[PDB]
Amino acid sequence: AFKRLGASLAFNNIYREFREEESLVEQFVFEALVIYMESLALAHADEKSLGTIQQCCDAIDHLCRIIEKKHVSLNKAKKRRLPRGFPPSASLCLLDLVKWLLAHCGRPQTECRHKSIELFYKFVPLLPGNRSPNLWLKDVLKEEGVSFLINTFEGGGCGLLYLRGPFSLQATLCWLDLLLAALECYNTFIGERTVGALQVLGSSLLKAVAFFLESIAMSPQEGERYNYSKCTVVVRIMEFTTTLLNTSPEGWKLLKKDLCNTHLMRVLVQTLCEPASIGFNIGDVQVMAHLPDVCVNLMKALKMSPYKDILETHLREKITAQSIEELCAVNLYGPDAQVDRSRLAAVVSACKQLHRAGLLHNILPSQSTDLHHSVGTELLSLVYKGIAPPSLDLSCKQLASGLLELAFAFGGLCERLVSLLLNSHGEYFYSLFSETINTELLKNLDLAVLELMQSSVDNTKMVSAVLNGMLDQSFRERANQKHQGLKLATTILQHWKKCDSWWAKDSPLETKMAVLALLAKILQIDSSVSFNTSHGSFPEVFTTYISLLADTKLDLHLKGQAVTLLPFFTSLTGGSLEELRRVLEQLIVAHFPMQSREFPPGTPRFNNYVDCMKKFLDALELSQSPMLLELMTEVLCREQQHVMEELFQSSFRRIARRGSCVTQVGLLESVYEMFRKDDPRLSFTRQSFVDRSLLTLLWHCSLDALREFFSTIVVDAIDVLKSRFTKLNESTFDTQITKKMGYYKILDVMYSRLPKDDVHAKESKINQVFHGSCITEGNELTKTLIKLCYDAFTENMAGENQLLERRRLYHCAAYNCAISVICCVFNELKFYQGFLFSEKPEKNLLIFENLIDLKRRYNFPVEVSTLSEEMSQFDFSTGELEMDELNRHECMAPLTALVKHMHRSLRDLPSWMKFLHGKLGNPIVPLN
Repeated sequence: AFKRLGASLAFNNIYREFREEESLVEQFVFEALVIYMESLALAHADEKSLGTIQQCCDAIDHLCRIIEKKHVSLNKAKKRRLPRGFPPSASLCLLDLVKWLLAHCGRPQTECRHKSIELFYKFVPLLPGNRSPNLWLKDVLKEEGVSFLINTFEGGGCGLLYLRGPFSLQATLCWLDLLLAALECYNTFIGERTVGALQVLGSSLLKAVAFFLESIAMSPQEGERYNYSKCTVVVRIMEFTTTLLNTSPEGWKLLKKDLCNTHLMRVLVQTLCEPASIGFNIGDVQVMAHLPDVCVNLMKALKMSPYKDILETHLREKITAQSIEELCAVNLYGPDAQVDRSRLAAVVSACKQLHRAGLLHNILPSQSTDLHHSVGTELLSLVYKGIAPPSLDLSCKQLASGLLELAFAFGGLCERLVSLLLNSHGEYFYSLFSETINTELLKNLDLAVLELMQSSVDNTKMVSAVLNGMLDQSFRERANQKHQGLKLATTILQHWKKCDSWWAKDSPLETKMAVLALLAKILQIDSSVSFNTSHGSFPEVFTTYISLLADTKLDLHLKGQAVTLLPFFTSLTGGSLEELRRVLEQLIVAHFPMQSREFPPGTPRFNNYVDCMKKFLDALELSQSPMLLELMTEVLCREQQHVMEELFQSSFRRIARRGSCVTQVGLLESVYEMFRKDDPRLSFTRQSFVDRSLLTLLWHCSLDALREFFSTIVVDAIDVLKSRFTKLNESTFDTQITKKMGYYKILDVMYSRLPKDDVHAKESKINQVFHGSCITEGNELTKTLIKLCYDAFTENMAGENQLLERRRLYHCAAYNCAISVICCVFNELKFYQGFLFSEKPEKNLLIFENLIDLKRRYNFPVEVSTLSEEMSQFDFSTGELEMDELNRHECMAPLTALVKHMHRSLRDLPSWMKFLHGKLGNPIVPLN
C-alpha cells in the first residue's frame, strides 16, 4: 500500500511541469490515466485513513484538467502508444478511450465507479458531434444493441439458510458489492436523461432486490464488517427508487408488486421506529447523518404515486396514535430508566422525520374541535404536569425538549400556552424551559404579541420577564434572523397604548428602570431605521422618555442608560430640541458644581462626577452633534481647570476624524457662534473657548480639504482686526481685546497647517476673501494682516495703563500670528531685514520688549475574538526636554521652531544672529 503513494506524490510534483513540453504528452496520457485509475482500483479496500485515495484522486483530476485543455483541439488521429486493456490499433483519438470508460463503468470497486461516471459525464462533449448524453447514448445504442447496456450494467455479475445468520466469506462480500455496484450504475442515468426510464426497464435488478428483500432481516468480530457492507446498500436502494419515482412515472406501473409489497414498506417502518435492529446501530456518524434525508425523500417521492394508500396501510398499523397513547406511564422519574425512554426517543425522532416529510394529518389526522393535534395538546398537558409534585435529569430534559417540539410542530396551538402561563406556581415552567418556548413564540409573530400585551397590567412581572427573554433570545441569533428582530420591534412599537401605567407617575421605583432597560433592549436590538421620519410611535416613546427624566426617580447612575440612548434621540429639530436643552440644563445646573473640584477626591461623589461626565462623553463620542458639544463646553470652562482635562482633549481629537466633512465645519461654526455672539461673558470664558475648544479640532486632522472655514470667515473679522480700540470702559474694551486675540489665534492655527501653493496661488482662495475674482497677487490679505499685527506691539506702551496683563497676551498672540504668516509665506529671500526684525527706535519701537514682562523675577530652583463576542451577548443582557518657566511662556516654543526652520531653510547672519547679538552684546537691555 505504501508503494503507490510514491508514484502519486511524484505525479503531483511533476504535473505542473511537462505540460509545457512536446513529444511526451502525445503517446501515453491515456495509459497514465488508466494506470492511475487502475492503481485506484487496486487500492479499493486498503484504507481511507492512509490518505492514498485523496492523493490519487487529486492526481487524476489534476491530469484530466490538462488533457481537456488540449485534446479539445487534438482529439485527432496519430500512432499512439497502448494502454493496459486494449488491442493493438493505429489511431486512438478518443473513441476507444470513452468506450473503455463505458465498458469499465461497472467495475465493482467503489472509488473507481464514481470517478468513471463523473469522468464520462464531462468527457461526453469532445466527440466532434458535440452532442448531449440524451441523444448520443441512444444514437450509438440503436446500431449496437439495446441489450448491451444491461450487459454493461451487470458486468460479469448478471447472476442460503446458512447465511441467515450473516457471514463474511470472501465472495459473499463480492455478491453484495456487485448488488451495490449494479444498483449505483443506473442511478445517475435515471437521474439524468441519457436513456428512457423504460429503455432499460424494457429486470435482473428486480430479481436481485427481490432476493435481498427476502433476505434482509437476517465469527462475532468480523460479521459487523458484513453488517456495514450490507447496510451501505439499502440506502442506495432507497435512493434509486426515489430517483425512479420522482422522474417521469411511466414505470410507476412497471414497478410490479414483487418489490413494492409489505417488504419495502416494512423495512421503511423499521428504518423509522427503532432502526437499531436492522444494522443501523449507534456509533456511526456519516451514514447516521445521511439517513433521514433520503428516508424522508422516500416518503416525499411516494405521495405523487398511487402507493400512498400503501404507505397508510403500512404505517397506521405501526405509528398509530394508540402507540403514543399507550407509551405514556405515570411515574416518569424513578428507576424506570430507559424502557420507556429509548423507545419514546426513537418514536419522537420518527414522527419528527414524518413531519418533515409532510405527513402528520396524513398519517395521524386530528380530532374534534379544530386545528388541534389532540395528541400534541395532551403531550403539552403531560409535560406541564410532569414537574408538578419533582426531580430532574439531562436526558429527560432532552426527552422533554423533543417531546414538546413534537407537540408544538402541529400548528396554531401557542395561544393555549399563553393561557397556561399565568396563575413559583407557573413561572417555574418558563424557568425550566427557555430555549424552546421563545423560538416557538417567534414563529407565530404579529398575533402572539397582542395576546401577550392584553395580559399586561395584571401580571406585569412575568410579561416583562418573557419579553426580556424573547428579546435577548432574538439578539442571540441576530446574526441569523436579522428581519424577525426589526419586525418584532416595530410590532411592539405599535402596541404602546397598552402599557400606559408603566412610564407614568406614582409608580414604585422599580418599573421605571425596568421599562428603561426595556427601551435600551428594543432600541439597541436593531440599527437606526426604526427612529426617523415618522417611522412608528415616535412621539409617544419620545414623551415617555422625557417624563422618565423626572426628579422623584433615581438621581444619576441609571440615567447613564438614558444618555447612552441619546444617540438615537438626536436628529430632530427645535421644540423637541428646545425641550431637550431645557431638561439638560435642568440636570446640569442641579447636579454639577461650579468650582474646579468641590469634593474630596476619595468620596464616591467625585467618582460620580467622573461617572456622569464619562457617560456624557460616551454620548457625544459617537454622535457628532452641535448640541452636545456646547452642552459639555458650557460646563467645561466654568472653573479654570477641572479634573478630566485630558479626557476632553482626547475625545475632541476622536471627534476630529469621524466622517461627514459637511458637519465638521458645522460644529466649528456652532462653537464659533457660542464664542462670537453679544452676551454677558467673562474674558476668561471668552478666552478659553478659542484657547482650548476648537484648536484641538483644527490642530487634529479635521479635514485636509476643509477650506470652507478658511474662506468664509476672514472678511467677517478682518474689519474688527482693523477697527479702533475704543478705550472708554472696562467691560467693552476688554471684549474687543479678547475678540482680536481670538481672531489672532484662529489665523495662527489656520496658517499653521496650510500650504502655500493653494492659498498663494491665483485661485478661489483669494476670490472669497476679496470680492470676486479681483486683481491679486500672493500677499493681499497677508499684507494688511501683517500691517495690523505689526501695528500691534510696535506702538510704544508709554501712555498705556489700562489693562497690561491682557495686553501682553494681545501682543503675544499678534506676534504668533506674525510668525505663522512669515513661515506660511514662501520664505523667498531677506525680507527679514524689512519685517519681523529691526524695529526703528527713533519712533520708540520695540519687538521682544513688549511681550516679555520685565517686572517679575523667575525662581530658577536648585536643580530645576468570538469569545468577546459571546461575552458581549451577555453585555447586551445586563450592561522636547521639559517646560519649567521660560519654556512655559506660550511664545518661546514657536520661536525656537521658527529659528530651527530658518536653520533648515538653507560673517554672521544679519537680522537674527548679528542684530540679536547687538541686542545682547551690551547691557542696553535689562535682565529679564
